[PDB]
Amino acid sequence: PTINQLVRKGREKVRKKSKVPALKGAPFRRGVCTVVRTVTPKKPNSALRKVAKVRLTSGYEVTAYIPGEGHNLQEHSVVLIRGGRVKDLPGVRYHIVRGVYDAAGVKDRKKSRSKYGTKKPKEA
Amino acid sequence: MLTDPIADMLTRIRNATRVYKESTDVPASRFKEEILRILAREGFIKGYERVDVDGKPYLRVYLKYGPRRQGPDPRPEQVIHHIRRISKPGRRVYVGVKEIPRVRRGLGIAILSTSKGVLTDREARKLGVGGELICEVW
Amino acid sequence: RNLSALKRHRQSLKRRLRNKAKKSAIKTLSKKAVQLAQEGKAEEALKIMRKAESLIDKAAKGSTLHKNAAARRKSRLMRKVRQLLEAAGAPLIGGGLSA
Amino acid sequence: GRYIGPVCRLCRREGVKLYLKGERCYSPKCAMERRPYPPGQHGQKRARRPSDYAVRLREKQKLRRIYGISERQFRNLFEEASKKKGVTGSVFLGLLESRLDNVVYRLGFAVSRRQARQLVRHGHITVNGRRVDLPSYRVRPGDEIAVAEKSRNLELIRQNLEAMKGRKVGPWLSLDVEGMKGKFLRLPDREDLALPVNEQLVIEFYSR
Amino acid sequence: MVKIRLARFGSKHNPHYRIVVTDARRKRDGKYIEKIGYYDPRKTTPDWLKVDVERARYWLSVGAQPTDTARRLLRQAGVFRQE
Amino acid sequence: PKKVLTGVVVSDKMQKTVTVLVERQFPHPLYGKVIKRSKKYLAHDPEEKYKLGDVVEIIESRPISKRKRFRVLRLVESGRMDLVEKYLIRRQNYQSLSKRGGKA
RNA sequence: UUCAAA
RNA sequence: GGCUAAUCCCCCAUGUGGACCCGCCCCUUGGGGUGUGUCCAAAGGGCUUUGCCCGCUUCCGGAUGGGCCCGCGUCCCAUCAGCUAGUUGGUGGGGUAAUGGCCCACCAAGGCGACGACGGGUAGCCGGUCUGAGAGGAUGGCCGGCCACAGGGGCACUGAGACACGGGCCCCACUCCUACGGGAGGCAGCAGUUAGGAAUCUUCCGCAAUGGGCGCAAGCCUGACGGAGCGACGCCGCUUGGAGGAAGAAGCCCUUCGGGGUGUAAACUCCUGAACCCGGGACGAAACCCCCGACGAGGGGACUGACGGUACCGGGGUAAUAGCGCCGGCCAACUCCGUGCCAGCAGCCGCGGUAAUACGGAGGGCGCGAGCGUUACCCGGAUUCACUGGGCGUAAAGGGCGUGUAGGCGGCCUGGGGCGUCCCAUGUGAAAGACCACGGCUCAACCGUGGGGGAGCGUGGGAUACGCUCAGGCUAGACG
Ligand SMILES: CN[C@@H]1[C@@H](O[C@H]2O[C@H](CO)[C@@H](N)[C@H](O)[C@H]2O)O[C@H]2C[C@@H](N)[C@@H](O[C@H]3[C@H](O)[C@@H](O)[C@H](N)C[C@@H]3N)O[C@@H]2[C@@H]1O
Ligand SMILES: [K+]
Ligand SMILES: [K+]
Ligand SMILES: [K+]
Ligand SMILES: [K+]
Ligand SMILES: [K+]
Ligand SMILES: [K+]
Ligand SMILES: [K+]
Ligand SMILES: [K+]
Ligand SMILES: [K+]
Ligand SMILES: [K+]
Ligand SMILES: [K+]
Ligand SMILES: [Mg+2]
Ligand SMILES: [Mg+2]
Ligand SMILES: [Mg+2]
Ligand SMILES: [Mg+2]
Ligand SMILES: [Mg+2]
Ligand SMILES: [Mg+2]
Ligand SMILES: [Mg+2]
Ligand SMILES: [Mg+2]
Ligand SMILES: [Mg+2]
Ligand SMILES: [Mg+2]
Ligand SMILES: [Mg+2]
Ligand SMILES: [Mg+2]
Ligand SMILES: [Mg+2]
Ligand SMILES: [Mg+2]
Ligand SMILES: [Mg+2]
Ligand SMILES: [Mg+2]
Ligand SMILES: [Mg+2]
Ligand SMILES: [Mg+2]
Ligand SMILES: [Mg+2]
Ligand SMILES: [Mg+2]
Ligand SMILES: [Mg+2]
Ligand SMILES: [Mg+2]
Ligand SMILES: [Mg+2]
Ligand SMILES: [Mg+2]
Ligand SMILES: [Mg+2]
Ligand SMILES: [Mg+2]
Ligand SMILES: [Mg+2]
Ligand SMILES: [Mg+2]
Ligand SMILES: [Mg+2]
Ligand SMILES: [Mg+2]
Ligand SMILES: [Mg+2]
Ligand SMILES: [Mg+2]
Ligand SMILES: [Mg+2]
Ligand SMILES: [Mg+2]
Ligand SMILES: [Mg+2]
Ligand SMILES: [Mg+2]
Ligand SMILES: [Mg+2]
Ligand SMILES: [Mg+2]
Ligand SMILES: [Mg+2]
Ligand SMILES: [Mg+2]
Ligand SMILES: [Mg+2]
Ligand SMILES: [Mg+2]
Ligand SMILES: [Mg+2]
Ligand SMILES: [Mg+2]
Ligand SMILES: [Mg+2]
Ligand SMILES: [Mg+2]
Ligand SMILES: [Mg+2]
Ligand SMILES: [Mg+2]
Ligand SMILES: [Mg+2]
Ligand SMILES: [Mg+2]
Ligand SMILES: [Mg+2]
Ligand SMILES: [Mg+2]
Ligand SMILES: [Mg+2]
Ligand SMILES: [Mg+2]
Ligand SMILES: [Mg+2]
Ligand SMILES: [Mg+2]
Ligand SMILES: [Mg+2]
Ligand SMILES: [Mg+2]
Ligand SMILES: [Mg+2]
Ligand SMILES: [Mg+2]
Ligand SMILES: [Mg+2]
Ligand SMILES: [Mg+2]
Ligand SMILES: [Mg+2]
Ligand SMILES: [Mg+2]
Ligand SMILES: [Mg+2]
Ligand SMILES: [Mg+2]
Ligand SMILES: [Mg+2]
Ligand SMILES: [Mg+2]
Ligand SMILES: [Mg+2]
Ligand SMILES: [Mg+2]
Ligand SMILES: [Mg+2]
Ligand SMILES: [Mg+2]
Ligand SMILES: [Mg+2]
Ligand SMILES: [Mg+2]
Ligand SMILES: [Mg+2]
Ligand SMILES: [Mg+2]
Ligand SMILES: [Mg+2]
Ligand SMILES: [Zn+2]
Repeated sequence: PTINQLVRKGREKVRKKSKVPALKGAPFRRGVCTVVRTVTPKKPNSALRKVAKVRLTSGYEVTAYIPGEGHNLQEHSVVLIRGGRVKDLPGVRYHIVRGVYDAAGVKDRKKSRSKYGTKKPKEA
Repeated sequence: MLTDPIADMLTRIRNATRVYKESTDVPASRFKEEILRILAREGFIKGYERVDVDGKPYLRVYLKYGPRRQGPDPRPEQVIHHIRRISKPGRRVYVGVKEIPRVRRGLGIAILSTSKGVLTDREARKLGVGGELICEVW
Repeated sequence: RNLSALKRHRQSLKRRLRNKAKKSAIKTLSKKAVQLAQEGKAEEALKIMRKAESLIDKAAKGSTLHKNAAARRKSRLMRKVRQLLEAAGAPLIGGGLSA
Repeated sequence: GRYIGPVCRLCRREGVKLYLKGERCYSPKCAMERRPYPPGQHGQKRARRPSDYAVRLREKQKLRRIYGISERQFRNLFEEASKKKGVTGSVFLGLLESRLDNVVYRLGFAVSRRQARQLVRHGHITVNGRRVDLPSYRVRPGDEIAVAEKSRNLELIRQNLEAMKGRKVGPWLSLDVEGMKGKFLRLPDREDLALPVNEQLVIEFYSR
Repeated sequence: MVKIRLARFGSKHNPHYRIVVTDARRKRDGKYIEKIGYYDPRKTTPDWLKVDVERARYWLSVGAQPTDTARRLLRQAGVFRQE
Repeated sequence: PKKVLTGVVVSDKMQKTVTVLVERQFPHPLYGKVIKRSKKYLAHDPEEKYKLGDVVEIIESRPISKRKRFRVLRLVESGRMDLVEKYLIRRQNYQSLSKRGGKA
């Protein structure tokens, strides 16, 4: 553009669109569950990934993914959300923090135990 | 019309050299002449004559290149491998004395105009002054 | 509860009252002085005025009017009274007026 | 606490024998002595052409393990040296050097640096008088580093210091085996060091 | 009513004051009209108490009411010795 | 120093007052290219002296009315109505740029 | 038909 | 309803002096001075007693603080283009410390806007902070400066000052006593409670220090403040040992069953002693006061520590917590087993359908270490809004085409001005911060002292090439 134009028009700033609008950008947010079904992955994948329609304290109803290999989540279980895409199953943009509220940590987990909220095996 | 006279000359020069011409004329303007004095005194152009083409004041500029070379492309080296206009109309560039650019670790000049006359960067930094940064060359 | 800074509220009321009075008095004579000057009665026109200049200045003595406030009030009064006696007047009493 | 575990193990991950144990790391058995390949059940296997990063990563670890310092500490010094005037690469070096726990070993009062550290953290050292238990503590030029009166007569200090007599020291250090004194004359130049490290790389590692 | 006083610029258990001219209504450690000295209540340094004597002798000439301690220090530096 | 500015009377339709338009040249803060920018002040014409077109020197004065804190100090050059043109024409330009276009 | 795989 | 004191209120007087009208000078917006006329003062109390002290009155000036006004700079939406009757200006007037449509009466048509008015949305601003090569972007908690508000909405009173957080009145909502007629109340002060939330503290000690109020002083009040307490939330320092020690225990894992790993690692030998115990134990505090002197300089002496019996010092003295992430490529680090497009992983490219260095476990390895990870947000990389520093034939991107308004941009020569531009001098740029050098805590973090810069703007003086403007001339552009 001519300089005049810039002086006239001016350059335009680019705003960033959040990928996790489960409000206040708050690191985490809690909600109660509703549906706790399983879903099929996008191509080229297959399995029954565990999801859950959560009713957040931010007034929203989003579907959060349940990591780990086993869970104890039912109807009105309260749980903490934390954002994290789930590449496959679209629509899912948040994760369920395990080990917080009615979402127990995975069992016998010995590796990356910090995630999946499992205490440290006392080791005999 | 002829939008920007100086930027024109700096080009007629630039072009005339890429084809390796003897000289090249340009419309006569004192300011242009003063600019040439600098190009002359710096070893960029063998010099300039005041020839009058068609009965209209001109400025025959005599260009200078290098020596023939080895291998493919024996074309001489340019003395002026760069001459870019700076302060152009519709965005004038004015510099204080302590903001006068060191043109390529000093191997090039920077014809700038001050109220003490048209001088090179060194010249005006010496005289301690600033002005319209007419252009650069190297 | 209680703040014995009520003695302050108590007092303002007692003051508010004293001021309100001095003021009303000033305003009343001022008006009353202009009334007569604007009737060509240069006699008690000044007498009442001169007797209001003091009421004003005095009010300023303490913390009722204070400063330029009294100054102004007086200026405004002597001005009206002079140019209002511009109807055969002739400041007889002289009063607060350099004739 | 600065590391604290298997040492004559890193010795053999940097391919250079880091005398990190003093004696034994000096005499036939430094682990590097007959077992130069890396630890773990994969050491002897051929090695893949290390990446530009891979390299600077070791060349740093090497230098850092030599002084047994923590990354947390290592960074600050470097960042401080990066600011200080002059060739950052050396200035970094002569700074790691100015560490008490180091100058102590450099003076010999202790064999290795790990031991040299324990001496300081236990009060067995004095800088121009007055005790000092700060391994990091900066040793400026002219400062004298002696052994506490109350400890000059200790089972260890003896042997270590007796072992000195004769053995010289850096063109920046000066001893006094007598009363067990020593003085920090000059700040070692890059030249004064024989470090098996190309500091130039460790610069290029943070210059990342 | 301006005063010559101290403004604590130390740290926890490491006090350091600044003798200053200032309207008594400002907060202890706020903007002041001028600094005319600095006292170190613990003499951690050979020079624990310096004080511009001229400026002092001046602010006093126009009001600068010195707090008690302010006065003491100004005194112990000959602000008031009239030989 | 009470700020003194120079401008052109573009309005005399007020009682004991005049609208003075003042221009100010300068390099643009980011793109450099120098630009003109103007502002008009309502100056005090005590004895309806200065008339439309004149060029006057306005001086920072004591408040006279909401929006009007300048008195006309003196006259530099007279009635050059050519300047007033650049102005009136611009305002007259505004006529368009509305809801149903306008005229060039 | 889908997903790979040279 | 009645009685009463004063530094409470009032009248008269004296008046250095100050206030007002008019006239006249000098100044120049309402500044200063004159000459007639007029107007205005004041408590008293204490004594080491006709002498001092704490006060009082009218002035002038100083110092500090504050009103008001002006130039310039300060967010998004043009799918907000017209806005405006106290509106714009006038003449009187009221109000105030003071200018002003600040409010009122009457008069005049005016004022603002694409250089973005008006409407809508978002937001306390700044010193600075983070980031960045810089330009720039993002921020404004803590500390310091302005501002605004004190349940919501209005008011004025007192007073040097307020339109008052812990003052007053009224209206609305709510809470609590009520004899149901009425009343009382505002933690966005320190703590604390409850609610909302992913989340943010003790209903602590003290007035010793500094600071503020009143007081002649003693002294009193001070959740300002100085200290503790809880929280890895952050920064800095520090320990969980040091030196020996097998051609290399066992157990684990791997194996072409030769052998290889963990491993100098451990066991074990000696060595120093975090913890803990004993004893000593402070800086921060010397003034106010009292005495000598003169209630002055100057000298002398007495009080006084929350922190804290703590820090620190001396002596004694036990070997005395480690985790978390990761290892297909980017990206530093590999193998065995179990799984069989299942279970699961996943920042991007991607892994798992019977041999998986990618899933889960194990051995081993890499990174960092009282921390290590994950999530959210800011800058960078991103010359990916390109001013520095991009592009548009076919990648996204030339308006379908003109005409011409505003605007941007203007050929050669000479003069004047000096707006832009440039130069010198000077004022300012508070403190903290950043940078440099010294110095204090054993280092450091932290803190102290000093110093050097700096954009911007003000003022005085100067330059005139280029741009601008005024005034002439030209013919090479353009038109005829
Ligand atoms: C006796 N109080 C202790 C204090 O003692 C020290 O400072 C006092 C200051 O007056 C001295 N009087 C005392 O003699 C001295 O020893 O040191 C602090 C150190 C601080 N990081 C924290 O640690 C805690 C951690 O923060 C926490 O995470 C952990 N779980 C427990 C730790 N104690 O709380 C303690 C606690 O307040
Ligand atoms: K219109
Ligand atoms: K009564
Ligand atoms: K005064
Ligand atoms: K002011
Ligand atoms: K008016
Ligand atoms: K901002
Ligand atoms: K299998
Ligand atoms: K695995
Ligand atoms: K980014
Ligand atoms: K098109
Ligand atoms: K069209
Ligand atoms: Mg969220
Ligand atoms: Mg697949
Ligand atoms: Mg994510
Ligand atoms: Mg060129
Ligand atoms: Mg440029
Ligand atoms: Mg009282
Ligand atoms: Mg009446
Ligand atoms: Mg450096
Ligand atoms: Mg007016
Ligand atoms: Mg089919
Ligand atoms: Mg498939
Ligand atoms: Mg293939
Ligand atoms: Mg009665
Ligand atoms: Mg008198
Ligand atoms: Mg007199
Ligand atoms: Mg007069
Ligand atoms: Mg009297
Ligand atoms: Mg009397
Ligand atoms: Mg009285
Ligand atoms: Mg109005
Ligand atoms: Mg008035
Ligand atoms: Mg008026
Ligand atoms: Mg807000
Ligand atoms: Mg950049
Ligand atoms: Mg900023
Ligand atoms: Mg807060
Ligand atoms: Mg603040
Ligand atoms: Mg409010
Ligand atoms: Mg509230
Ligand atoms: Mg209210
Ligand atoms: Mg209110
Ligand atoms: Mg008062
Ligand atoms: Mg009042
Ligand atoms: Mg109040
Ligand atoms: Mg109120
Ligand atoms: Mg207020
Ligand atoms: Mg309150
Ligand atoms: Mg509270
Ligand atoms: Mg809750
Ligand atoms: Mg706290
Ligand atoms: Mg106190
Ligand atoms: Mg006090
Ligand atoms: Mg109380
Ligand atoms: Mg208390
Ligand atoms: Mg506090
Ligand atoms: Mg060992
Ligand atoms: Mg022992
Ligand atoms: Mg003390
Ligand atoms: Mg002391
Ligand atoms: Mg006391
Ligand atoms: Mg005496
Ligand atoms: Mg004394
Ligand atoms: Mg790798
Ligand atoms: Mg994983
Ligand atoms: Mg299958
Ligand atoms: Mg199958
Ligand atoms: Mg991997
Ligand atoms: Mg730490
Ligand atoms: Mg960018
Ligand atoms: Mg560009
Ligand atoms: Mg740009
Ligand atoms: Mg591009
Ligand atoms: Mg196409
Ligand atoms: Mg295209
Ligand atoms: Mg086209
Ligand atoms: Mg045009
Ligand atoms: Mg035009
Ligand atoms: Mg031109
Ligand atoms: Mg033009
Ligand atoms: Mg000219
Ligand atoms: Mg100029
Ligand atoms: Mg300056
Ligand atoms: Mg500063
Ligand atoms: Mg030091
Ligand atoms: Mg400093
Ligand atoms: Mg000329
Ligand atoms: Mg002409
Ligand atoms: Zn070794």
